[PDB]
Amino acid sequence: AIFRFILFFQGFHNWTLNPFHMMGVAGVLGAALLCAIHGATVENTLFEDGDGANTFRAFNPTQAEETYSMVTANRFWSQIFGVAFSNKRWLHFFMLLVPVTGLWMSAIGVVGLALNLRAYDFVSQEIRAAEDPEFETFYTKNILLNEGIRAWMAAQDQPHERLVFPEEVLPRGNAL
Amino acid sequence: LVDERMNGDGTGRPFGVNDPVLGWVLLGVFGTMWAIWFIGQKDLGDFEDADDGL
Amino acid sequence: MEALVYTFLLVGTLGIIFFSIFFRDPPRMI
Amino acid sequence: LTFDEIQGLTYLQVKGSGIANTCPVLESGTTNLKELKAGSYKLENFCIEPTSFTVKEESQFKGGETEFVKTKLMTRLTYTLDAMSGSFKVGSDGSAELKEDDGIDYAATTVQLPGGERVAFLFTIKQFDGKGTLDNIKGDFLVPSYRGSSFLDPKGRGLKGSAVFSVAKVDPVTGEIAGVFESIQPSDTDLGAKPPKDIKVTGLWYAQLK
Amino acid sequence: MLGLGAWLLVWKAMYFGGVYDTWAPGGGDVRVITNPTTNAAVIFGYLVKSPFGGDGWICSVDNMEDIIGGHIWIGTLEILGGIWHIYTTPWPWARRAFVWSGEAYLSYSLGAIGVMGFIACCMSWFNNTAYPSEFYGPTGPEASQSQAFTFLVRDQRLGANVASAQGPTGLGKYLMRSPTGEIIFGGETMRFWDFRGPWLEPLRGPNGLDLNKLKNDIQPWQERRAAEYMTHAPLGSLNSVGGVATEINAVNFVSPRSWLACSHFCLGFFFFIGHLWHAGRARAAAAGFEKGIDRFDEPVLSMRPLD
Amino acid sequence: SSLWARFCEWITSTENRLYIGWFGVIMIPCLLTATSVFIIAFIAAPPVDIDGIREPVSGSLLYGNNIITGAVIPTSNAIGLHFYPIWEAASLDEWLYNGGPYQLIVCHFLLGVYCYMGREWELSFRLGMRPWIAVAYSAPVAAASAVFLVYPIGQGSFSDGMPLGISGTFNFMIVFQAEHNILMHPFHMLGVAGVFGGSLFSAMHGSLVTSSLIRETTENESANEGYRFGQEEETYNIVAAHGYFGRLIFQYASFNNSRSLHFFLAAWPVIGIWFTALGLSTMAFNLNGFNFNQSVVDSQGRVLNTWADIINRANLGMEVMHERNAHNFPLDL
Amino acid sequence: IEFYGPNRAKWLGPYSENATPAYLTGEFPGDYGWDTAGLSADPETFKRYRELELIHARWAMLGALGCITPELLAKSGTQFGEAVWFKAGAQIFSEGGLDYLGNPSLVHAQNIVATLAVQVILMGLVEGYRVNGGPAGEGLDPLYPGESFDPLGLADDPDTFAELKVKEIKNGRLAMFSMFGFFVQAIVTGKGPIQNLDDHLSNPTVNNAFAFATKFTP
Amino acid sequence: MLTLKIFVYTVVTFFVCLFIFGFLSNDPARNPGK
Ligand code: CHL
Ligand code: CLA
Ligand code: CLA
Ligand code: CLA
Ligand SMILES: CCCCCCCCCCCCCCCC(=O)OC[C@H](CO[C@@H]1O[C@H](CS(=O)(=O)O)[C@@H](O)[C@H](O)[C@H]1O)OC(=O)CCCCCCCCCCCCCCC
Ligand SMILES: CCCCCCCCCCCCCCCC(=O)OC[C@H](COP(=O)(O)OC[C@@H](O)CO)OC(=O)CCCCCCCCCCCCCCC
Ligand SMILES: CCCCCCCCCCCCCCCC(=O)OC[C@H](COP(=O)(O)OC[C@@H](O)CO)OC(=O)CCCCCCCCCCCCCCC
Ligand SMILES: CC1=C[C@H](O)CC(C)(C)[C@H]1/C=C/C(C)=C/C=C/C(C)=C/C=C/C=C(C)/C=C/C=C(C)/C=C/C1=C(C)C[C@H](O)CC1(C)C
Ligand SMILES: CC1=C(/C=C/C(C)=C/C=C/C(C)=C/C=C/C=C(C)/C=C/C=C(C)/C=C/C2=C(C)CCCC2(C)C)C(C)(C)CCC1
Ligand SMILES: [Cl-]
Ligand SMILES: [Cl-]
Ligand SMILES: [Fe+2]
Repeated sequence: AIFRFILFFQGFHNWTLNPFHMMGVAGVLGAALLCAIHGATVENTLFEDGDGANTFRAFNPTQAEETYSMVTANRFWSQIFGVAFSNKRWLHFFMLLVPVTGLWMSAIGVVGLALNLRAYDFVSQEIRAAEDPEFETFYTKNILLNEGIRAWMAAQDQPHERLVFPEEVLPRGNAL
Repeated sequence: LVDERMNGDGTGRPFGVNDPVLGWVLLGVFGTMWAIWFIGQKDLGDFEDADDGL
Repeated sequence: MEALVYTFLLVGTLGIIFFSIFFRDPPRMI
Repeated sequence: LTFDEIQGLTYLQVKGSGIANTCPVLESGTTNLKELKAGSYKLENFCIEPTSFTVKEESQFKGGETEFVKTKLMTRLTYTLDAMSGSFKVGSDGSAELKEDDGIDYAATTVQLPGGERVAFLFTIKQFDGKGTLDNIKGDFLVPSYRGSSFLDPKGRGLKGSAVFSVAKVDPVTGEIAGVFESIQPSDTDLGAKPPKDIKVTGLWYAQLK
Repeated sequence: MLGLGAWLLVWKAMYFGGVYDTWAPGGGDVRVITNPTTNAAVIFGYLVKSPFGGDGWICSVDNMEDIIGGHIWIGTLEILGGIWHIYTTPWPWARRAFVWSGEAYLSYSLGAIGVMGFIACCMSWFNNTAYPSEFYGPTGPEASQSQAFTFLVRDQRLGANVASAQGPTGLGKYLMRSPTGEIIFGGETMRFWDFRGPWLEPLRGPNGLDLNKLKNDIQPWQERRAAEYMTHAPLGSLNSVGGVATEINAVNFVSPRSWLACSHFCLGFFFFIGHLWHAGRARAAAAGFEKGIDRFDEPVLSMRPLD
Repeated sequence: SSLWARFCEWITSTENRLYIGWFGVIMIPCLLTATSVFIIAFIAAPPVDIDGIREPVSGSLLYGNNIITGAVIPTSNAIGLHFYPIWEAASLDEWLYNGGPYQLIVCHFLLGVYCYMGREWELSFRLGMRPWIAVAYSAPVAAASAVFLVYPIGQGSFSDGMPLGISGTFNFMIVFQAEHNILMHPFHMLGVAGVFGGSLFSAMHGSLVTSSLIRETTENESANEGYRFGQEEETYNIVAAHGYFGRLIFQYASFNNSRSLHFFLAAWPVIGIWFTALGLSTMAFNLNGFNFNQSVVDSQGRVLNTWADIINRANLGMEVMHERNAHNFPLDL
Repeated sequence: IEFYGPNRAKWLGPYSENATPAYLTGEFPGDYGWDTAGLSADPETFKRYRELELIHARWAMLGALGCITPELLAKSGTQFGEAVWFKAGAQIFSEGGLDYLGNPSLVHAQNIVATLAVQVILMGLVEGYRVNGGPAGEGLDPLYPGESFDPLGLADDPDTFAELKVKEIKNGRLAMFSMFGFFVQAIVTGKGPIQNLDDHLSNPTVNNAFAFATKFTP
Repeated sequence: MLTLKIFVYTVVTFFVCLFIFGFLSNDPARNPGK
């Protein structure tokens, strides 16, 4: 049913073109990035305490030392990527700050969609495409596809409207 | 025809080579790089059994 | 008209990327 | 190559070089105009090569006179109408009566103008009747439709040209006839939304009497 | 041992019964290879040809003569390599280039076998010579070519023309051209015009599809193969329901080519990840810091800062 | 001394700032080629026939597209899987019409990112770390290669690859849902669990470490000046943080080892992304998603409807409208 | 040193008489011991045979490379008249003289007796200078001079130059044996040698040599 | 276009030969070592 809700937004609201949803996916997917980065960095620039190669058995939980070389990981990511962190206060605070910023900036757009202030069609490309026929951008294909969603799924999605479309009314595509 | 083009799609030629002029450049770069490496062999580690492994 | 605004914004983002990479404060020791 | 020189090749040898987009080159058969007997013949493989696509640029830069402009092809090797046939009489003194009914008679190609403007157009010799004597074999053809009536416009809504043949080389034995070819046809319009453009096509051709 | 394994296949082709060719006329048939083509300038073409469309890599193999001749080459070559390595030792340009340990030997083999898996995937999805269409089913391009040929043979015998039938947009509904000038089918098999199957090649002439042969020379077994391939096109599902995702539960069908291709692609990609594991770990263990940075001797605090 | 020895010493030095290494000689020029083609083609590319049906498609900024709708158009379907460089074309007004720069940029970008993964191995070996950063970086490489290389090989055309643009990405995704039903596929749900769990674990660890920072500064200045760089003192009380988490949920779902916690952070989203990387490759070869059409049947034999029988209607609505001017024969798109 | 000494790599492996001949034990490059006829029992005879062999070697290298190179170039992309070293000499008589590299704007050589005279004069000069020592180097070693015509200077170390001696001799013996192969193929098949290689690689079992085994029948 | 094609093959084969003869040139000893 969540899938029906997702296609409901995709075919009625065009939730795709919402910049608040762009913020949301940036926050979610960057948090999923930075989790993997930090996990594959910290236990990889690890120190030398045990004897065998099983490095999990060489950690005192009551420890006053470190367990990963901050200088070495800084030099690593500085030479590969360019900018690299130097403050592991700020690192974990940035891991805190990314996905909540993404989810709040998605919630604001869900509010704006609840009021039916959707990120539907623009002005410029539409008034240009009504005049000049051969324009055909992916934008003007997504709109002409979302119309095909909304005219097919509605007659069984919402029966309280009490509408039965004839087959001539439906967007056919000339025998695809 | 109307225009001029190599017509190299779908042929099935080794290394995509059409002219032998195009074919000589492979060896002309490979041999000179090999020769520079083989000169640079002087300042490396050559040995009987001094092997780099466990 | 707005294409120049688009291009100016993209080039300015790339410029801030450039200055962030090369003209940072040096991460210094103890 | 010639006709047997082409058909000696295999499909693995034709595939990938552009030999398929050619008329077979005819041998020395010039000025054999008295070596032409009569009969209600047909053609075996009536192929026509184009070699230059020029467009009448209606924009003015000199005065009230516009010429034809050499341009570039756009799609790929997508020309040389093939396997055309019909009914092809040779008369008394050289009066050819050439009737086209079947075969791949159409090819849709796009072509720029210097100025960065694309123009699509058909290349159609559908249903041509050329009745002439070996210098200006004239007659008209059809430009049926650039696109079908069942075409969807991008928001889900919704003639005759000139053609002149010629004959240069004649095989007296097998009836292989070469020659030069010219035509002028209109461009595509999107149903009156854009006014058409005149397009001249020059080329060669080839045919085998039977 | 691998050379004798290849010569077993060579002997089975050359002397023992025979191998099922899919290019014999009148349908596929088991035949005995008499002249395996062992031309070096032909067989070492396929190893060098471009891995893209039209050209193709060694998946573009077509002849059983070429297959068995290449196996003759491998049977000679591997025996020569065995006699080489039993009596020779590695030379110093290879005694310094390699990491000589236990896990490293696994690391090389994992990357090799991952490449083997990718090549097997692209073999089993595209080829119809070594994986015949009568046994494994039709292939990807073969389904679309079979559909277009079936509807052309359908609509030819009713009155409409096969040549002048202009489609929706000007291009040919049934017959059109290639990018390189040949005459092929239309629709969406213009991405699949590189297809060469034995039910279609006798209808194919010098310029491609001979219009005279499509008028006059259609075979009934070709009609049957074309009628069944569009029915059993490879359109699976994980719950084994044939057709598109927008199809009712009609036919319990998934092609075996899909299972072979997907399974070997996943099982090659994991061996690639295993190679990226072990080739790092082996050189790190040979270096001496597979267990972590030592706290006393640290390689960073001797170097310069970068500023 | 020698030229080659001095050149190798320079190229495997660790004192030049952006490291190069030996994979860098393919990582650097090839990605600079891809970037320098992409910036030009995002701005001034002429319209491209994506369909092979003589309909060019505008994708660049100069022809009435903004930053969202701007995209590099993929190659035409008549071009197929054929390798189509500049030198095989007729002109540069003919190469750009038939899907030019996509074929160049994709084949450059893939060779760039594989050598970038090799470089991430190489600098770790040059410094003396343990070498497993490239194993974690193998996941988005697989996710890029599945949509740029594997899926166009499976569909037989470079048309169905992902268009290089924001508004083109979604037109890839929706038509992929139409033809393949990606949501009803168990690999994709594992990847959704991967990305959501990755966000959860990142926010959770960044909460539980920042909540245990030892007071070393005042309350007027920044709370980030308490960490002097390159020290040996553990700035977060991991004992107190683990005790707080154990009081919060469970004592047997402990993960008291910091190294076990970091292995779990390194292995949750990477294995999450690997299963979608396999899932795209399986759907490339037409091994479809799930299908629950007409499952719930009453005692007579009539057909009831479920949420699967609504998603079937939505996918029919997408399918009878995607590629509106090409499809004539009733299947195989 | 493996290459020369009492334990060099002899000319039959374990089967090389279990001993050298008694008049040569190392001390010179290229010594394997193959003098079974015993033609060099006297040391001055042996020195003359080295002084002859090394010059035949250094000519045989150039004679090999000059008989490979035009069959590569003309068959690849150029024009020569005829590139095969049969008819490489007959290019003066052909149409307008010998166009070097197939270009009638450089040398364009005629007057074959004048070319013969220039060859006789210049080769008399250099083959007298090689014996006595003249300009661009005084005569100090008849085989290994090592002076301003050797500009790169690799013969400074004794041991590396001692190895390069053996490399030059091994390449020399190979070049001589190959040129003898060129001459016998030139007598038998009458075709170019790289043409013979391209004919052999097409069908190695039937175009071997034994197809040309009944040509010289009485 | 052939003038371009010689140049592209030249650059590609230069970088690939630099790659291969780099990794043959004593790689696993340019580490911090033991
Ligand atoms: C232990 C095995 C072993 C054997 C059997 C040989 C064999 C030989 N090695 Mg030797 N080698 C061996 C070990 C090694 N060799 C070498 C390195 C070398 C070198 C550098 C050389 C040799 C040479 C020789 C030859 C010395 C005698 C000779 O001149 O042939 C004379 C006898 C024949 C030629 C008979 C050949 C029989 C054949 C069937 C004749 C064909 C008949 C035709 C039909 C006749 C044509 C008819 C007419 C009318 C036209 C001989 C062929 C010499 C050589 O081959 O020069 C040409 C030489 O220069 N070897 C090394 C590295 C250290 C070895 C280590 O194991
Ligand atoms: C499959 C089994 C196998 C394995 C594991 C090995 C392994 C090895 N061989 Mg080997 N060998 C084999 C089969 C095998 N060989 C066979 C069948 C033969 C007979 C032809 C030989 C003949 C042989 C010789 C003569 C020598 C080796 C050597 C070596 C060692 C170093 C190899 C090296 O650095 O070059 C790796 C290869 C290269 C660097 C080649 C360049 C790679 C380019 C990029 C590709 C071009 C290669 C080729 C033409 C491929 C075409 C392109 C395309 C199809 C991909 C290594 C232990 C050397 C050694 O010291 O051992 C004694 C050596 O001198 N081998
Ligand atoms: C664990 C799961 C698993 C399973 C179930 C399979 C199953 C299969 N794999 Mg496979 N594979 C796997 C994992 C798996 N693989 C992995 C992890 C990899 C690495 C990525 C591969 C790599 C791989 C390759 C590279 C290939 C297969 C192939 C195959 C198929 C046939 C097996 C075959 O040809 O034997 C292989 C045979 C041998 C190893 C030995 C045979 C040698 C003998 C001597 C030959 C017999 C001689 C003669 C013909 C018989 C006697 C005649 C005599 C009278 C003369 C089969 C469906 C093949 C296939 O059909 O491709 C689709 C194929 O090409 N797989
Ligand atoms: C110009 C020819 C020539 C000459 C003068 C020499 C001279 C010498 N060689 Mg030598 N050699 C040659 C060519 C020659 N080489 C070639 C082509 C090869 C390769 C097969 C070798 C391989 C070789 C080895 C492996 C060894 C020598 C050795 C020697 C030295 C002592 C043997 C001796 O007395 O030779 C006297 C030789 C002659 C007087 C030449 C006679 C020429 C006439 C025409 C008869 C030849 C007919 C011929 C055998 C027919 C078949 C030809 C075909 C095999 C090419 C001496 C300095 C030994 C040594 O210590 O090296 C320094 C040694 O172990 N040679
Ligand atoms: C017609 C085509 C036009 C193409 C134009 C190409 C434009 C792009 C070129 C890149 C310019 C920016 C980098 C230059 C500065 C630099 O070298 O760093 C300065 C340092 C200083 O090094 C030091 O450099 C010294 C030399 S120097 O005097 O200082 O210059 C040296 O002596 C010393 O050993 C060393 O420590 O250099 C290095 O660390 C390594 C040099 C190579 C690294 C630069 C290449 C990285 C480019 C990234 C590519 C990916 C980007 C993808 C697109 C977004
Ligand atoms: C070798 C070639 C490959 C690398 C080339 C690419 C390098 C990318 C460099 C990123 C520059 C961003 C600088 C952040 C500003 C900066 O300099 O950060 C600097 C910061 C330094 O941390 P410190 O420890 O010094 O901070 C100390 C405290 O006092 C304050 O934090 O580093 C980071 O935190 C890394 C975060 C990188 C996050 C990058 C995400 C950016 C996404 C891209 C945004 C632009 C969109 C592009 C579209 C046009
Ligand atoms: C269609 C068929 C396709 C076939 C493709 C063939 C691919 C060939 C791949 C070769 C890989 C070689 C691996 C490195 C080999 C290597 O390790 O080098 C090193 C090796 C010598 O090593 P050493 O340093 O130990 O030498 C001994 C002394 O130096 C010890 O101090 O040299 C060779 O053996 C070269 C072998 C031939 C190599 C080819 C010949 C090179 C010159 C030819 C170029 C002509 C120049 C013309 C100028 C215009
Ligand atoms: C040691 C011994 C020992 C025992 O005891 C005995 C015995 C056995 C007798 C012995 C052996 C011996 C031998 C084997 C020998 C051989 C030799 C030779 C063959 C040489 C060659 C040698 C050879 C040589 C020099 C060669 C040379 C060549 C030349 C210059 C060439 C020239 C030329 C050229 C460029 C080209 C042109 O177009 C022309 C010409 C003019 C033609
Ligand atoms: C039967 C068959 C055939 C043939 C086959 C064959 C004959 C194969 C072979 C193949 C081959 C013959 C392959 C090759 C391989 C090798 C390789 C692929 C190499 C690679 C590289 C490497 C391994 C290296 C690496 C590195 C560097 C870069 C350098 C140094 C060292 C190192 C390690 C660092 C044919 C065609 C008929 C088709 C059908 C099937
Ligand atoms: Cl769309
Ligand atoms: Cl279709
Ligand atoms: Fe962590």
